[PDB]
This record gives sequence, C-alpha cells and structure tokens, in this order.
Amino acid sequence: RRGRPIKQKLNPDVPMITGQRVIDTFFPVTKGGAAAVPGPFGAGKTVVQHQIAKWSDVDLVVYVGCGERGNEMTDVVNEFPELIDPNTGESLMERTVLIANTSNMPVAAREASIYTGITIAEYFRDMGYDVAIMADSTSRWAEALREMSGRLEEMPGDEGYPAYLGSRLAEYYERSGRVIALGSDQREGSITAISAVSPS
Amino acid sequence: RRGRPIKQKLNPDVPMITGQRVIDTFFPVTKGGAAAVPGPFGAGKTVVQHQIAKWSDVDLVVYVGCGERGNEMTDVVNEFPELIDPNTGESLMERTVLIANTSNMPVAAREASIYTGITIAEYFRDMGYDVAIMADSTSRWAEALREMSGRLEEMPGDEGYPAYLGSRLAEYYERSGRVIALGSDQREGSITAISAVSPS
Amino acid sequence: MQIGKIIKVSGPLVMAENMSEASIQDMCLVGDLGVIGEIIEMRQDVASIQVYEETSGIGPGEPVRSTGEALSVELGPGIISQMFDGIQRPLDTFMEVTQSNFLGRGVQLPALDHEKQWWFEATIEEGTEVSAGDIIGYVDETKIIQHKIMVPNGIKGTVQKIESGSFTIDDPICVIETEQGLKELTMMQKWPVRRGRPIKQKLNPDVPMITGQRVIDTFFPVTKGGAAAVPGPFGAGKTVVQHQIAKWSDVDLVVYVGCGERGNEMTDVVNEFPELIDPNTGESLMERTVLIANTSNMPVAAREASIYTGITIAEYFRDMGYDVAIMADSTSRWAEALREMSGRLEEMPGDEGYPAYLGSRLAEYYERSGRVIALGSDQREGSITAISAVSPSGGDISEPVTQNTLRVVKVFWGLDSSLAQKRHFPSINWIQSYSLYSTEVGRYMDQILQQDWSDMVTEGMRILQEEEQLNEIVRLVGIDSLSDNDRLTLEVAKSIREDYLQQNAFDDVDTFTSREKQFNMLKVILTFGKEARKALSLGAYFNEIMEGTVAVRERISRSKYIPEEELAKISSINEEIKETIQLIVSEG
Amino acid sequence: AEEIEKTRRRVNALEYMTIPQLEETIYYIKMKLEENERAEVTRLIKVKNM
Amino acid sequence: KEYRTIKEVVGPLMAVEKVSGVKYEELIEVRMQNGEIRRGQVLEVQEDKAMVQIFEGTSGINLKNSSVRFLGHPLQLGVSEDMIGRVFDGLGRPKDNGPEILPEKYLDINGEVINPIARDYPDEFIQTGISAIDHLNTLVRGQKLPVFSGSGLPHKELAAQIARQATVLDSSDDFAVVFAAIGITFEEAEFFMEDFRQTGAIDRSVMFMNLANDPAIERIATPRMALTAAEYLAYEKGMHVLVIMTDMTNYAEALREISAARREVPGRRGYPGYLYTNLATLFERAGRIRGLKGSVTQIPILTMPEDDKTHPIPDLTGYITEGQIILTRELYKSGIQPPIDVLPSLSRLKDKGTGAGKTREDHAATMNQLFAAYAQGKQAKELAVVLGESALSDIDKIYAKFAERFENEYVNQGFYTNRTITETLDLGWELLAMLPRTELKRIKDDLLDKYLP
Amino acid sequence: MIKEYRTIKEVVGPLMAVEKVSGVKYEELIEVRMQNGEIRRGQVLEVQEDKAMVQIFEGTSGINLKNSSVRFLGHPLQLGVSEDMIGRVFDGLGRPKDNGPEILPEKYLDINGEVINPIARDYPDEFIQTGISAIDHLNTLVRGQKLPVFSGSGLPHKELAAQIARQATVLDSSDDFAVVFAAIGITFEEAEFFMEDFRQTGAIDRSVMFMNLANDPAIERIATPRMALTAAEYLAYEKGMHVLVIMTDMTNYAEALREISAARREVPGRRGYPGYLYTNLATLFERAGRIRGLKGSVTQIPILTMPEDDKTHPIPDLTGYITEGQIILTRELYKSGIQPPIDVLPSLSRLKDKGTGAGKTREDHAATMNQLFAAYAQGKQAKELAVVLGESALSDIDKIYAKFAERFENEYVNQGFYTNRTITETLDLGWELLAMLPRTELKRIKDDLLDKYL
Ligand SMILES: Nc1ncnc2c1ncn2[C@@H]1O[C@H](COP(=O)(O)OP(=O)(O)O)[C@@H](O)[C@H]1O
Ligand SMILES: Nc1ncnc2c1ncn2[C@@H]1O[C@H](COP(=O)(O)OP(=O)(O)O)[C@@H](O)[C@H]1O
Ligand SMILES: Nc1ncnc2c1ncn2[C@@H]1O[C@H](COP(=O)(O)OP(=O)(O)O)[C@@H](O)[C@H]1O
Ligand SMILES: [Mg+2]
Ligand SMILES: [Mg+2]
Ligand SMILES: [Mg+2]
Repeated sequence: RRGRPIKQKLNPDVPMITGQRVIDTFFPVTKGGAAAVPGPFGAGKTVVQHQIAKWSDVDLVVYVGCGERGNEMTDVVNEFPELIDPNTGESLMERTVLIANTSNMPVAAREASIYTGITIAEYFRDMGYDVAIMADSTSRWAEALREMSGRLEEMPGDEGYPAYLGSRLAEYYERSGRVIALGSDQREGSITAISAVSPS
Repeated sequence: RRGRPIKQKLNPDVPMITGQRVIDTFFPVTKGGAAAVPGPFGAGKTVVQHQIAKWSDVDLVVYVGCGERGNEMTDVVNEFPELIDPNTGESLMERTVLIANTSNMPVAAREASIYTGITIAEYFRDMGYDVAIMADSTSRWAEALREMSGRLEEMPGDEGYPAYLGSRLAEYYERSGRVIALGSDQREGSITAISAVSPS
Repeated sequence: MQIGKIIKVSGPLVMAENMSEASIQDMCLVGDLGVIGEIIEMRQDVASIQVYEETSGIGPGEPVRSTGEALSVELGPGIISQMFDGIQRPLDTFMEVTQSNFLGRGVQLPALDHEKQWWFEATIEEGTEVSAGDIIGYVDETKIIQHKIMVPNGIKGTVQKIESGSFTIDDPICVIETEQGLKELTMMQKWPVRRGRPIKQKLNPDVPMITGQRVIDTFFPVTKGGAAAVPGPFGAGKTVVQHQIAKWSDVDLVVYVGCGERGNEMTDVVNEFPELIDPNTGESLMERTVLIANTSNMPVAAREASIYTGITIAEYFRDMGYDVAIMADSTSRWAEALREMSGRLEEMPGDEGYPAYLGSRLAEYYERSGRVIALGSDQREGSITAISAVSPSGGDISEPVTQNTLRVVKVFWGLDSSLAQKRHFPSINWIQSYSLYSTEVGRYMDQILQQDWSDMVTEGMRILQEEEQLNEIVRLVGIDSLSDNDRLTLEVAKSIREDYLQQNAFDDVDTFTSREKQFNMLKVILTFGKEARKALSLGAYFNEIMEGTVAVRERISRSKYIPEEELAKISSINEEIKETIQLIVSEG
Repeated sequence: AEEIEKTRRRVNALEYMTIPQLEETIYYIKMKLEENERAEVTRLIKVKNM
Repeated sequence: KEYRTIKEVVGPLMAVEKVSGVKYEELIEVRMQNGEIRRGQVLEVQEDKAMVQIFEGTSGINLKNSSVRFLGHPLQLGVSEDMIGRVFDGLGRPKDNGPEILPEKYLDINGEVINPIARDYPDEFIQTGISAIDHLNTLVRGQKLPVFSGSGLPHKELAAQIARQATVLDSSDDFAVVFAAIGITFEEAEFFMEDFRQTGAIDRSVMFMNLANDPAIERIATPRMALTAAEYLAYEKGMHVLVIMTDMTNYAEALREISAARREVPGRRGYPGYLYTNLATLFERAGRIRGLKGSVTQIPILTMPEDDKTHPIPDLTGYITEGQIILTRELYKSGIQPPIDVLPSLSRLKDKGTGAGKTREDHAATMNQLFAAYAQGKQAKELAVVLGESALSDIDKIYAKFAERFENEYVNQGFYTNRTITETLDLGWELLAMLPRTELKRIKDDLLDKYLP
Repeated sequence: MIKEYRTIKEVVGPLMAVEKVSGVKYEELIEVRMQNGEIRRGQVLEVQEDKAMVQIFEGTSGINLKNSSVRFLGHPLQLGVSEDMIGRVFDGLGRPKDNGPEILPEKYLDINGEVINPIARDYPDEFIQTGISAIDHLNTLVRGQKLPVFSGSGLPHKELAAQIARQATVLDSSDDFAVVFAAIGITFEEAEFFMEDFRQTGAIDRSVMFMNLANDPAIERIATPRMALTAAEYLAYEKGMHVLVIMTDMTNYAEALREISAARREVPGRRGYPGYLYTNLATLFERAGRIRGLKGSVTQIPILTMPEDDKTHPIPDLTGYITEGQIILTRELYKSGIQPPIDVLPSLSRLKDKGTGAGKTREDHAATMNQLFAAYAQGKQAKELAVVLGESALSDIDKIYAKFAERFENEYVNQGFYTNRTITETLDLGWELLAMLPRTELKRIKDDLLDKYL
C-alpha cells in the first residue's frame, strides 16, 4: 500500500502495440499511459485485456484477476505457455505474472490483489522494463470497499461506495506511468495501467 | 396465520364458469387457481370480483372487504339475498361469507381480514367443497404492513414496503389450490383466489 | 444577561451549556468573535445553535449570549434609500465603521442611525385617546415619503406628553402611562421578521397596478395588493421585468430584495437606482426605494430571511397608509438557502431536498401582502404587492419552488425559452400564463375609460387561442385550406404578437406605454381585423387586402414608438384602415 | 407520390407513436430515478443515527 | 394537571417528562413565559415522557418558565344547530364577529366509522343546478363526488355556484351546506364568505374557513371539524347536509409537512404512506344510515398538480370516491363555463339518483344518447377540422354541429345560471332534435314520441 | 502554549480522536508525531468538550496509538502572502515545488477570506483580450467577471486553459496584469503540461501557479482554490493588479468536498453531493470583481467537467446560478476537428455589453457579434434542410448561409490552441465572413459601419 520510490516521473511518449485496430488507430495508449474499459456484462472487457496481454510489445505483463471468474484465470495458465510471442519465439507465460482472487474468495483480499500486482509491476519497472498491469476488475475492488464500509457502519458517498473511493483510485493510477528509476544508471521503466470498470 | 393441513396438493385443471365471456373464453381461471386483477380507479376491479362472487359455479364464496368502501359492503348484503344462484335456484347469501374492514376502519385490522378470510375458505375446503375467495383489495393490505413497519422503525424495502412483503403474499396464494383434504375417504376440495390490486 | 459555554463545534453546529433562559429561535452571539447564530433546538440546559457565519477558530469554553429576541428589524427614520441585507445590516454604515470594502466576522452594528438628528412635528393633542397604530406625529425623512411615527403595537390609552423638536430615534419623543407602566416612546419600533404586523381588516385588491408593460396591464394584470410570480430559465428576462415594474409602478414605496444574487448583477441595482429619476417628483428612485442586497457567498440565513425582512419593512410603511410594492428576485436562490439550512438541521427532506414546510414558508410570505385597513381610528388603507421572480433549473416549472408558489399567487407570468430567442420580449407565454384578477381589472378599466375594454381584451385573447388551434391545423395538414378568414386570424394574431405583445424595455418610449396608449394600440389592431373580415365576405380575396394594406400595417407596427404627447397619430391610423380596403373594394 | 406517402406516413408515426412514447418514457425514468434517490437518502438517515 | 417539566424542544416537537395519566392524541395547552397560550396534541407517550407537537410552532418558548397543561381529551368540537349562518375557522372558533356558541354537546372530530351493516345505500337526488353534473354525472345524497381541477381553472366559481344552487325536491327546510375551506388564500376565502352573504346562502350553511398561512395542523383538522358538524346536523337533527371541501391539495401538503416533522418515512412522491387511509377517514364519513333521517354528501374539490391525474392526490382520491367531475383547460379556453369534460368524468351512484319520482322518466335514457353521440360527435368535430372540411358523410357533420352545440349551449351555462333538472332534460331533447331518428337507438320509440319535438 | 498531547483515544479510518485537550478550536491545524518519528499533518473537523476529532492528511497507516502524540498548532490554514509569489509554483497548501527558496511573507492571511461588500463592489467595465475569437467577440470576458468553462472528460479544456493564461492581457499597458493558476485534483502529466508550457512561453513570470495532484490529500484539494484566491485578492485589492484566476478541475474539488462530508458522517445530498454545495462554490466564486476607488481587479475563469456531458448535473447547474454566463465545450465540434471546440450558440456572457464599445473595443463590436450569431444560427439551420431536401430545394440566399456556417466553424472559431488573435484581428475576420453574404442581406447593420469596415 506504499508506492516504490522513484527519482523522476515522466511523460509517456511511445505508443504501445495492442494489435487491435480500433485501439491502435483511433484511441491509442502510450507506455506509461492509463486506460479504462467500462461496460456492462458481456461487453468484452476481459477479452480485450487478454488481447492486450498477449500482443503488447512490453517486456512484462501483470494480470490481476480481481474478484472475477476462476476459469478465466485457469484459462490463462493453460494457453499462455502454448502461444508463441513476441520475442525469441518463447512462451507468453515466461513474461507474465498472475495474481488470482476469484469472486467467491474472501472480500478483503480483493484490495490486496490490486496493491500486490502494482507493487510487483513497480518492482520490474525499476530494472528498466516496460510493464503492463491488468486490473479485472477495479469495480470488485470498489465493491469490496463498499461491502466493508457497510459492516463498519460508515457514512457512504454515492451508491453505497465510501466517499474516499475517489482518492484511493487516484493513488493506484498515480503509481503507474513512465518513470526514471532510482540509481546511477537512471534507467527508464514504465507501468501501463489497463484497467477495467464494471458499471451497474 | 397457520394454514390448515392437507394430505396432498393437486394441480388445478378444472375451469371455473364465471359467466364473464372475456374471462371464461380467453383468460380463464381453474378451480384452485389464482387470479390477480390490477388496475387504476374506476377500472372495474370491484365489479369483476362481484360478478365472480355472484355467478360462479363454486360451492362457497368468501368475500373480503380489505380497506375499501363501506357502500360496497352494504351493496352486497342487500343485493345478494334478492339474487338467485343460476344453478341451485336459491339465494346467493345462502352460500357466501362476508368479511368487511373498510378503509376508515382500523388499519392493522385489514391484515387480519385477509387471514380470517382464507382460513374460513380452507375450513369449507376440507369438507370437499369448491370455495372461492375474493380479496378487495390486496394493495390496502400491503399498506397496513408498510405502516406497521414504520412504527417498528424497520428497514424500508421497495416503495416503503417491508422486505417480507413478497413472502407474506406468496404464502397467502399458496394456501389456495386443489387439495386432497385430510380424512380416510380422501375427499377433494379447492380454493380459487381472486385478488384485486390497486397500483397508483 | 446570561452567558453560556460552548461544548461542541462541528461545522455550523454549536452546542452550549448554561443557555437556560435563552429561548427558541433566538438570535445569539457565539464565541469570542461574537458571530451571529440562532437557537434551533433546546435540550434541557444545553442549547444547539446553528452559526450563520464561518466557525473557524471557535471551540469549547468560549462564551455565548442571546440577544433576548428572535430575528427582528428596526422600524424608524433612516431606513429609506438605505441598502441593508438579509439581517438588516446597513452596508454603507458598515464601510464607515470597519473601514473596509469587505465583511468581517463578529462585526455587528445597529440597522438605523441612532446618532442622527431628525426633526419631529407632533400631530396629536395631549390627553387624546390613542391605540396601537395611531399616528402621534411625523418626520419628513424625504419628499415624497413622509415617515409617520405610529403608536407601537400592544400600547394603548393615556397620552400625557407630546412635543415637537429635533430628536433622535433613541430620545423619548413621547411618554404614555398605562397599567403596565409609564414608558418612553421613540421614533423606532422593533418587530419580529417571521411574524407579520397585525391589521384591522384585510380587503380584496381591486385596483390594478400600472406597470407600463402591455402584456401585463392588458392580459395578465396585477392588482395593488395582489401577488404575481415570474418563473423562467436563464436569459428569460425576469430581472428586466423586476426592474421595469420597480421603475414604473404607481406605488409610493418600493422594496427590492436580492435574496442571493451574483455580485456583478447586484451592483447594477446599487448604482443605477440613484441615477433613475422619479415619476413627476424629479428625484432618484432610490429615495422611494429600500434595498436588501445579498450576494451568493453571504451567510445563508441572510439569504433566507431576505424576503421576510423585506415584507416586514413593507408592512411597516403599509401601516402608515402607503401602497408598497416589494420586489423579489430571485426566490429560487432564496429557497436554495432553505434546502441548505434544512440539510444542516438533519430534517426529513421534502420534494427534491427542499424542506417539507417549503410551501408553508412561501404561503406565510405571500399572505402578508394585500390591500388592508391598518390599525388606527383613521381606518386608512395600505397595500403590499408582491412580485417574485423564480428561476427553475432548466425552466421546468414542475420545480417544488414554482409549484408551491402557484398555489398562493394569483398572477402567473410564465416565460417561454422559445420566445426568449427570436427576441420575443417580454417572453411571457400568453397561453400558459393567467391572472385571477383579469375579470375584475377588466371591469374596473371598463369604468376608467368607459369603453368595452374588457371586450377588447377578451377578443384579443380569443384571437390568440384560436391561433394556437389554427397553428396545429397548419402543422398536421398544411397551410391550406386558408379559408381566408382563418388565415386572416393568423395575421391579426401575428399583429398582436409583434405590434403589441413585444416591447423593448431598453427603447426610450417602448419601455412604457400608459393605459391611454395601450387602448388605442389594441383598438387599431382589432379594427383592422374587423374591417378586413367584413370586407372579405362581399367581396375580396385574401392577398388583395394584404397588397393594399402594406403601408398601413407598417403604421400599426410602428404605433409602439409613437410618443405619448402625439397619441392622436395612433387614432389616425385607425380610420386610415377603413378607407384603404374600400379603395380596392371599389374596384376589385 | 410514393415519397409523399412515405413522408406523410413517417410524419404520422413521429407524432402519434415515436414522440408520445418518448415523452412518456422520459417521464417514467425521470420519476423512477427521483423515487429511488428518496428511498436511499431515507435509508441513509436511519443509518446516521446509529 | 399542569407541569413545568419540559425537558426538550426540537423544531415543532416538544418533550415533557415526569408526567402520568396522559393519553395518545390528548390535546394540550402550553402557557408560555410571556403569558401567550399555545395548543398542541400528543404524538406519542412513553414512560413518564410525552412527545407533543405544538400547533403554532415552538418559537420564543422558554422551556423552564413555561408550563404544559393536559386537557384529558382529544381535539373536540362544540356542536349546536346555532352553527347555521356562522363563520368559523379551522378549529371551530368564530370568524364573523358573532356571539360564541353554547354547545349542546362536544364531539371528537375523528368521529366514528359507520357500521357497514348499519349503513344505508345512497339514494334520492340532489339538484346542484348544473346540467353537466345533474344530468350525466348525477349527484346522490350520501355520495362521494369530487371535482378534479387545476391551477388557474375556475373551480372556485364552480364551488360557490353549487353551494348556493344546491337543494332537494324534498321540502323547504331540511337541507344544509357545510363549506370547508382548506389552506386557501384569504382572497379566495373572502370571495366565498361574501358570495354566501350576498346570495343569502349563508342562512342555510355553516362555514369553516382555514387559510394558507394558518399552521399546518390547523389545516388538517379543518375538514374533520366540518364533517363532525355535518354528521351532527344530519344524524342528530335529521338534515340533508352537503359538504364542500377545498383544497384537498393543500390538505395533502399540510399532511406532508406534519409527517416529515415527525421523522416519518415518506411514500410515493414524498407523500405519507398513509395518505390513502388519511383521506379515507374523511370521505368515508359520508352516506346514509338506516333508521336515521338525513344524510351526509361530500364534494371534495382538489387541484391536480401539472394536470397529472396519476399524481398521488388525485389518484388516491379516485380510489376512494365514487366517481369524479373533471375540469379541463381545453374547455375553459373555449369559454365554457363550467369547463366540465363529461368523458373522463363519471358518477357511480347515478343509478339511485335518477328515475321517476326522483327525476322524470327519460333521465337515464337521454344521458346515454347524449354521451354516446358526444363521443362520436366530438371525434367527428375533431377529424373534420384536422382532416378535410364539411365532408363527414353528412352524418358526422351533424354530429360535429351537435358536439359544438353541446359544449356551448348545454354544458356552458354560466357560473350564475341555475339549471333545474327539468330545464336540463328539455334542453337535452332539443339537442337530440338535430339528429335523425336512426341515431338515437339507446332510447326506445315510446319516450321519443313523448318528448322529442 | 505548546499544546502537545500524547493522548490519543481512537482511530477510525481517516479520523483520529484525542482527549484531555483545551484551547483547541474548529478547523485548527495539527501535527502527529508517530512512534518512528514520522510527522504527519491534520485538521480538526469537530471539537467537543475535552475531545477533538481530527483527520490526518497523509492517511493513518502505521500509526501506533500508544506511542504517538498530537500537537495543536493553534492556527487555521494560512497563506504566506507576498508580491514575490509571481514567477513561482506553489502547491495545495502554498508550499514551493520549483526548488526555489521559501518566501519571507509580508503577512499571513486565512484562505477563507472575507465577503466583498455588495455596496462596495463596482461595475465590471472593460475588456480582457483572451486571444480567442469565440470568446473575445461573441462571449466577451469583462474585467471582474466570473465566466466559467463547461467541458467534459476527453475534451481539450487543458489546452484551452493554458492558451488563455498566455494570451490574456489588458490592452492598456499602464496596468499590471497577473494570472493565478490553480490546479485541482490534476494528474501529474497534465500538471506537468501546464508547468512546462508556463515556462516555455515565459508565462510564469507573469503568473502564480498552485499545483495540487489527484493522489494528494483531499483537504489540500479543498484548500487549493482558497489558497489561489487569497493570493488573487492580495495582488489585486492590496497591490493594485489585474488578476485573472483560472481553476481546474472544479469537479475534482467537488469530489473531495464529498469525501470530507461523509467523514463528518453528513448525509447526501443532490446526486451524491452535499446540500451546501451551492454556497461552497459561491464562497470561492463570488470572490471576484472590481471594488470602488480601488485599482486592480479579480477575474475568474473556473473550468469544470460535465459528468456524461449534461448541464443538469449539480456542478454545472449550480455554477450557472453563481456565475454570469458560461463557455461550452462540445464533443461534436472536437471530433470534427474544430479547435477550440467552443459552441457559440449555447454559450453566453452576461457582462459583455460593458466590456465593449468605443474606448474599450471598436464601435462595430456589438453589431458584428449579433450578426455573426444570427447568420450562423440560420446558417446551421440551412444545412439541416439541405440534408433532408437536397441542395436543389434551398434558395440561393440559404445556400450562402449554409456555406457561411461551415466556414464560420473552420476559420473563425477554429483558431488552434497556439494561435493568438488580437481583438482587432478577430473583428476584421468577422467582416471577411460577413462579406460572404449578399448586400441585400447586410442592410440590417448601420450603413455607417458598412462603409467604414468593408
Ligand atoms: N474482441 C472480441 N472478439 C471476439 N469475441 C469477443 C470479443 N470480445 C468479446 N467477445 C465475446 O463476448 C463475450 C464477452 O467476453 P468478456 O470479456 O468475458 O465480457 P466482459 O468481460 O465484458 O463481461 C466473450 O465470451 C466473447 O465470446
Ligand atoms: N363489467 C362492467 N359492466 C358495466 N359497468 C362496469 C363494469 N365494470 C366496471 N363498470 C363501471 O366502472 C365503474 C368502476 O367500478 P369499480 O369496480 O368500483 O372500479 P374499481 O374497483 O376498479 O375501482 C363502476 O361504477 C361501473 O359503473
Ligand atoms: N422586456 C425586455 N425588452 C428587451 N430586452 C429584454 C427584455 N427582457 C429581457 N431582455 C433581454 O434578455 C436578457 C436577459 O435579461 P435578464 O432579465 O437578466 O434575464 P434573466 O433575469 O432571466 O437572467 C437581457 O440582456 C435583455 O437584453
Ligand atoms: Mg469480464
Ligand atoms: Mg375499487
Ligand atoms: Mg437575471
């Protein structure tokens, strides 16, 4: 829950490659940029995030399954070793880090899954790697906060969500971005945050 | 509040001749079935139920005046004796039981009217008779639950109504139906529920 | 006096012990700064107080003192041409004492000038019978407005001394002994803002107030002592209407209330009013105007009590015998104060956040307006005409404020947004709007002019309603078949809309048209429709008239700008119409 | 003539079917949102007392 | 039983401790420190504590130098038949410079529910003097027939007109009127009060005038005192009483304000959940009773907000009353007075009001033909002006002329024109005289040769 | 007078309780010394007898109740005011980030400020050249006005804000002009965008910046606008400068207001936002204008985003009730390539009539304005007739209007975010587009103006 220290936060210049036409052409995302994928159930948010996680020209990907289907996590560990891309003709599994927290898994562990994944992404950014962090979904994180806020009998903000929902989201994204890592080498790592929102 | 015991419940497949053309032809209700009559003021909810109360081919009729007009209860006790059952050729009042709790009568007492009515119907049902009960109106009953809820400082559900509203109703419409009554001879009786709903 | 001790401060919520002999709804002074507040609720010894100013730097231990009464205004000389605010704090006297262009906290000073000398000339003989509301003498605070010092309410009987001289509002100008005691009478009487001043009897307003606004005075008139409301969106033109009515109303006094307005709009009333010369007197409008100004960032209770302090002062001069007109703009931002204040009182919210007593507080305001006979054996008549301008979020009059307002007001001037653009001003919708005085006003003016004015107004409207019916016929089907007569009704209605309903408040002669002019203008338009339909039958086709009446309809269209002292020219238009359609009747 | 038919028929559809359904739906949802907000706010009032 | 034990004051509410022997809905009297007296009622009593709401609010009250006195009785009304020709306020206090009344007895204004089996069905006819009402939507003794209106509409004139034209064909003096004004402006009240004075209708009526600025609780108590007086005159003195009440919308808003003050959870559209039952405790107080001469008839007049009939106040009123009389802007614009739309309006008990002995033989027959023709006649009138002109098979064209004539000659009578049921029926035939004989199928051939010109 | 207590009773989420206190006032600044020595700042949100409810800005994580202490500073939020603030970048709480030396303050002022006496406020009487034709000509910004910009997420309201700050000026050179720029809830990238663009153009030397990020404490977010205005009222009403305040984003500010609201366990609230949202916006918006007999002025251009772009949202709706007009950004325009995407039809300036006319701008300013607005209105109208009936059905006059509306968008309002136009350049460009019209359609204007200006 504490962001790894940097030396300087930079402006993302280089466009990431997703392989998806509508994204790469009309709504592109840079390395260190932040993107959200809001939509109802069946929209295709999860598919898009897998698609980016498979064809991103970043060095490492980090997929966080926050309060989502367990099969979708099982799906990743199955095919990723079989798929060959993008460099050295090696497995996608040897460039990914998975953090699984299903919907029926305890609620409090949802917020942890988000904060653990971004910290790992911060860790590999410090050695000068372009890393992509997938959040699926940041709504369950908020739902977890809402459910816990009720049990503590706090005064909510809107739709049951705690009023500090705004500030806590701001913390997560400002931990991403292209930065110059601490040290003498002054390497450049980048955290591209591809988040998903599930609006009621 | 406790439904009278039965040996077995049976699926109603015998239609109930009301004399109402639109009903008997296109939207019929079986002996033991349940029908809801929701509509605005001046629609004919009361008239329909009266028509059912008058000319139906059932053994007994239990009419419940739940939070409605007093004139409509005076109208019944006067007219019904002067009317003749199109089958038995005798007065309608010789087969009907009236229960009246008008809108200006005690609010909490209009919940009891519903349960008082259905219990009498179950009683004659166990005799092997085909009974029919009219609820006018069930909306008023729901208001009594809502008002009593507010006095109890209960957590509001939908439109102010308590969360157990759907439960109470579902339990009420399950007390009707074609049954095999208790006894060695295993006789069969039934209750046909006609309920008027008055949505705003 | 009694002091108390703060024990809790959470935002505007302040609780204080030893508030034992304080009362409910008492104005009190919280903390060392002494910021104003009000006692909302009282639980045994502890009183919960809602502070109306910023509570930063205030905490437990600090003293709290009640003023000893509810929110009240000072009624006496030094009140006219003065610019108070919601709690009747003089803004000019403010600048002198604080030596600043800003408003600090805990800085409070008397409304009127107690140090000022006013000449008093008694009109009562000593030993004469007096009661509440009777006049003992007067002060010429200004011409025209003669400030009449009336006997305070609840005071009766004996009159031992009275004399004329240069006194102040503090010095005893009179002494009256009673069963209660022998008290000094001053030139000032305090009065609770919320509660209205009593009267002998309330009468029904039957005398229409001249506004100079054609659409109002003719079709939707307002009697003196009546009640009117102006609902509309942004740029509708309510503020213009308020200014127009404030300028040209045949009333003795004007009370302009700015409930919660933008500062840049508030300065206009501040500066333009002294620059506005008065009707036949020749002085500033401000010298017959009392101003209550409140910006948006002012204390919420100042923005809430605004209209009530105004109606209170209005009652005061009403009791003298003056016909008062109180201007309220805007009331939507007055009610915005209510919504905010009630939220802090943690009450059960009414419709869309507003208090459940919203319609009750509105009713308690508009009811305090009307033609009355004030207390006193003179049985003199006074009146208060309330003109409020409401501002719905998007012009939707389904607003809780507008709906509750239309329940008590008798005159409704609804401003269409579709008329706002295309520059149809005043944008008052002539179909949705109405007047509950229209019938009586029409028969009053049937005597002041001895003409079938009520018949003309009725025919004028009949033409307009028919137009709407004809309008949908045009839509659903097409412009044909015109039937000549129906297409003429459209042209007459178009003439009414453009040559009568529309008037520029910024034009130097169209900003005001008297009854004299209003009559002749309407008569010309109506007689055009009369003579055309009558010649249409035997026997002319529609655009034959339209071709021969080109220049004469231009004169009708320009009748608006015809000077008052040249009123005969409008009458000349009327009989030009009769000759021109016979000019082509023979031969056509 | 077919274009006049189509236009006229579309016009009749716009006035009798499309817009009235639209106005009535914009009224239902608007009131529905206004109701649920009153419900949630009312619920929040009781919670604050706890 | 006077106590100076006021513990708490919050808003209009007040808590009094160390009390005993007090009851629910018990009327109280709070004497303030300045001597001013304020009335109130018990909302709730628990332990030694008593929660009361003051009528005139709680402003300026010093809890420690003020005392509370419990009267040991609910809000009552001192009734007498000397009330005839007297103007009272919402709480039964004189408003006409008249001598205070010596009550023959006091009555709880809540009254009691008429036993459904003791109740007698509404019968016989009340002549309101208005063709649109008396003929098509007949009013009956003991019926609940309300008038649905809107702002700017002439329900005010319609109210006063009926009140001064209302009579029965019974006898000279056994009919009375109880006019209840609720939360209306003073101008509206003075209009009523003096129109009663001018026409002399005051001599047979009792008035309860409550204004918009009067406290909310006095606004909700007004109709209950009106019905209490009405029930006394009708059931104890055997009179046919007609009760006029307006505005019901003001009543609902007053009930709305009181509900929120008591921290009660609101129902649909911010109105109390018990809005139905509360309104029902007023309207159901009307009807005839077996063995008792006289009756209570109610005409509740209300304004429909945004002209929305689905609004809680009209919709719930419709769920209680036996029909309605609807005023429309479309007719008021046309200059129709009274602007009564006979299509969405209806009377349920008109069956008991019409018929030989009550009204003449063709009452029931003519209303069917007039209504049916008007339904077909208006659409004929409407389709003519929109589509085409004077091309309506020459049968709808005469229906169009019938509809317009029906609106301007039959319905539009004026607010100061009394139309007896005789004059109405005769006028109805003259309107049916336009049409060919084939159109009037609803009427048998016998009546036609007896009345039709 | 130290007032430091090791007394700490409770920590519930963001809030912290402290007993045995005295002399502690409402909204008083505090500092908490933790067991590891880590020092965090906070503020009193509620104080009752022998107790105090405070909220720690930087969170409460790691805080041990038994080994920690809380010191009361005995003063609310204040600003070290000075004239040396110009050319420097301050944060939410007026602390430097430009790595420069902290300022020796003339004095300290509360950030709440005082309410301007309405009888002391003067007319807003003259022009402010923003360099935007859509603004300077049709929706004029007068000196002392409060003219907000209505935008949405995705719309270029940051390029517009940056463009105004550089190009804004008074055309009398005998008046010191300054720009107070407040960033609220702003992400680092667009926060950097402002800071770098303020330096590359040398706008910093004329301006004072207040940068607050989204991840920074919500109390700082609330304090940021009041920090910017306190400076603005000093530079103007004490140092006699013409100050232009730019604030963005105002939606971010409102969200923080909601966050502190539920922290005090207050209840919503229209669409989630607290019931006092109106005043809370008024308390920082109404702090502008011109004061009588006082050189200098305060002018505000607050920029907010519309949630899903509807003007019925509380933030745009209530803002319109406090400000005189608004500038509306449209997604339709932006998608088509018009920069800046200013929709002229629904945008308004109520105080434009006073900032124009001879001596302020040219004589033809009001005539060209009304004509362009009308021609464009009927121009856009003629276009939607050409899509239903085809260009063949349009009259020759309407076809010109149709072509007018097109070029009015592509040339007149489509300046570009890096294209500064003077008031004269704008006016004459208006005539070039009015020359497009037939002479018979130009009879509306005074023939005096037609002759002198093309
Ligand atoms: N880019 C795509 N290509 C093909 N099919 C898709 C795509 N996106 C979604 N789908 C289909 O839609 C369904 C929704 O997928 P998913 O991402 O799980 O929805 P969401 O995550 O939005 O709830 C998938 O089962 C898939 O079959
Ligand atoms: N089947 C029917 N035949 C004839 N008239 C009817 C019929 N149903 C209803 N009506 C008319 O409609 C009115 C409404 O009757 P009622 O049943 O009391 O309405 P609801 O119960 O829907 O409030 C009655 O007064 C009656 O005149
Ligand atoms: N009667 C009128 N005559 C001429 N112009 C008017 C009139 N009423 C309004 N306007 C114009 O409409 C604009 C709106 O003015 P204002 O009264 O402030 O509207 P609102 O009060 O609705 O904000 C003004 O700038 C004015 O030029
Ligand atoms: Mg998914
Ligand atoms: Mg019914
Ligand atoms: Mg205005």
